[PDB]
Amino acid sequence: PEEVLEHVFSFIQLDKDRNSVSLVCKSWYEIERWCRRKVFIGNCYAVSPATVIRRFPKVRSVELKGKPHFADFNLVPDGWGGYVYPWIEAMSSSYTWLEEIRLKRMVVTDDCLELIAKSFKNFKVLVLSSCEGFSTDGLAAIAATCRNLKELDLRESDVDDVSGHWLSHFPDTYTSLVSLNISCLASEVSFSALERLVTRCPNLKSLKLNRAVPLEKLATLLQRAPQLEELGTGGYTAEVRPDVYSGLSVALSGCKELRCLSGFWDAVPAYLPAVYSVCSRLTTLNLSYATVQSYDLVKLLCQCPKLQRLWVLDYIEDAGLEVLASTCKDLRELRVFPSEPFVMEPNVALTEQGLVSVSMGCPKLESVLYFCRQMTNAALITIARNRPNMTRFRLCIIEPKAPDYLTLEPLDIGFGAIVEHCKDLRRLSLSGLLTDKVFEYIGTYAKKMEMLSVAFAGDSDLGMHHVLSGCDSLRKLEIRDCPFGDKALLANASKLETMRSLWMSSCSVSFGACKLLGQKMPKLNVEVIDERGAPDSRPESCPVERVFIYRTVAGPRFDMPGFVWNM
Amino acid sequence: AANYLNIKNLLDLTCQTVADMIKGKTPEEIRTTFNIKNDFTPEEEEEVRRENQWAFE
Ligand SMILES: O=P(O)(O)O[C@H]1[C@H](OP(=O)(O)O)[C@@H](OP(=O)(O)O)[C@H](OP(=O)(O)O)[C@@H](OP(=O)(O)O)[C@H]1OP(=O)(O)O
Ligand SMILES: CC(C)(C)OC(=O)NCCCCCC[C@H](C(=O)O)c1c[nH]c2ccccc12
Repeated sequence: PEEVLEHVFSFIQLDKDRNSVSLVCKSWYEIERWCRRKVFIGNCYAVSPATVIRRFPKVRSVELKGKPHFADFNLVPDGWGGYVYPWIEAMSSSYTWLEEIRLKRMVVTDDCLELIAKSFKNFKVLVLSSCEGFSTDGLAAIAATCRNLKELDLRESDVDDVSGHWLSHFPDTYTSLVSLNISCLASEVSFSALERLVTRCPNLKSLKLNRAVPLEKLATLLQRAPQLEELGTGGYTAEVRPDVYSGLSVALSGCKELRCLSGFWDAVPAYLPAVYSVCSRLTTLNLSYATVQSYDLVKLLCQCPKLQRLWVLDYIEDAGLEVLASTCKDLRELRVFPSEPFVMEPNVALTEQGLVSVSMGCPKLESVLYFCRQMTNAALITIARNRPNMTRFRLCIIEPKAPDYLTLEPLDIGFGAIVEHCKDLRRLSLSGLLTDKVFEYIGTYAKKMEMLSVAFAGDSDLGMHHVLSGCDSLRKLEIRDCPFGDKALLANASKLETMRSLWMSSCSVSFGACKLLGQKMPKLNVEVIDERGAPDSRPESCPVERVFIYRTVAGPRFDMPGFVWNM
Repeated sequence: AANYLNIKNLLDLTCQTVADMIKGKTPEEIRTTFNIKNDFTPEEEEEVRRENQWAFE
């Protein structure tokens, strides 16, 4: 074959498969780099713009992630890195046809946004997921210039709030909006501009609003957008009035294609039942910001038989979840957030009986994130016995080093059962009183695990050592405040090359061991992020504040700030 | 199926299922079940894999 291959290859879109075909023959390597539409870059520092731009020169879509995950826990101080500019500037003159840029935890600035705008004529998709460092001015520029923008998705970013003016720069000739997620903006956009905008966008399919858009106005935008597949409300409070409740209700039943609901800030129980015609076609629901008691959630959930995803505060409760269990036979992912964590005081009656219920009740539960204050190995044993198909399990017990509250034992057989019975468990996040014994379970059993997160657990480096030793599929390992150090870390030095990153903060990894590892391992960047001043100003054997290791073909980076050392 | 003559829909029919031959198979599984011969000195066939898995995956 030949130009046939071009056509055969267009059918292949997974990175794994693309990489696979690139390695099958020199000819394939070549046809492939030429006709590859998207690149996934999980770690911006693992390779460089020019290397990417020069393999893969016909790229239409680019995805990039910066800071490690524990940057959400405030464990990576400001300035660390993540600058996206070099990428924009590199692609800025190579990537003429560029359509999408999805960035996760990056630094992004107004001149980045300008440059994106000025250089990509066909530009369509911008998702900035937990980025920072731009302002509504940057948004202005994108609005004013990108004439084919289809998605402007700002999930979870710190924007500089200069002002809502930015939304009016979309010209009147602009119609192509497909997705707009401005939930993180505090700045109040102009309601006229916005409404006028929703109306001339016939393809608008997902609209997610900021708080500043009061519940009273919801109805009006919805009558303008009756094709919405997903909606995130704005403020969801008001004087209780039936003109108001009624306009809402009608507006909502107007959207026969809604599947996704969220927002619900300051929600007034009185005004939830409007959402009910919607309820029964509904796949995702997110009630995270709704601080609304159990019975209210339960009235809402009762009529969502089709529900596949639910994020909810913990205000739902055990009784809550016993309901969900009989109700949503199709639930796939459940996330219970905590309602007030810095109080040690059960303010709700959410225990482990919840999770246990859900898991007998929903044959398709495969993803869980759950904050309770108490737990037992009897629960985890049951949970694991009931959901062999579990693929993501994060548990997060609010008291740390809290043990099974009936036996006082720590939770090792607990999580042992999970790792032993969910042979696809691909992500696992731990807590409770835990000894090196759990890691032995993990390393013996967790063979597909890819991501593991650990805090206040383990006894000695033996723990970390069964993990790098045992876990074949490990990609991300991240750890804080455990008694883990030099030994496991150098004993398993080359595992680090089969892994995307290892992050360790407040552990006991000495500066001496960091140093050695950099030299044993030219190709890892081993980074000591420590804020007390140079590490060599302290004895080699003092634990660094944080060290973050990761493979790279780019070697060491150029934008370290002052409190980061490469080795 | 070749073609010459350009029956655009049917290209789509074969390609989509040849492509279906390939997805989720190693560069060997492909190269075997296909009889391409590996023309990579293992120095290049290893700089390439390190790029693939470290940077693009
Ligand atoms: O594939 P990764 O590079 O490991 O990215 C993962 C992955 O995101 P994607 O699978 O969508 O690419 C997780 O997805 P799941 O584990 O849930 O399947 C996502 O988890 P969320 O569901 O919370 O989005 C997680 O996000 P996070 O790490 O913030 O929890 C994120 O991890 P990265 O930070 O490494 O991207
Ligand atoms: C801590 C502050 C600054 C408030 O940051 C946040 O607001 N963070 C949002 C909390 C996200 C919840 C993620 C749970 C996180 C996880 O990986 O799912 C987790 C659960 N158990 C753990 C044990 C050790 C390490 C990590 C975990």
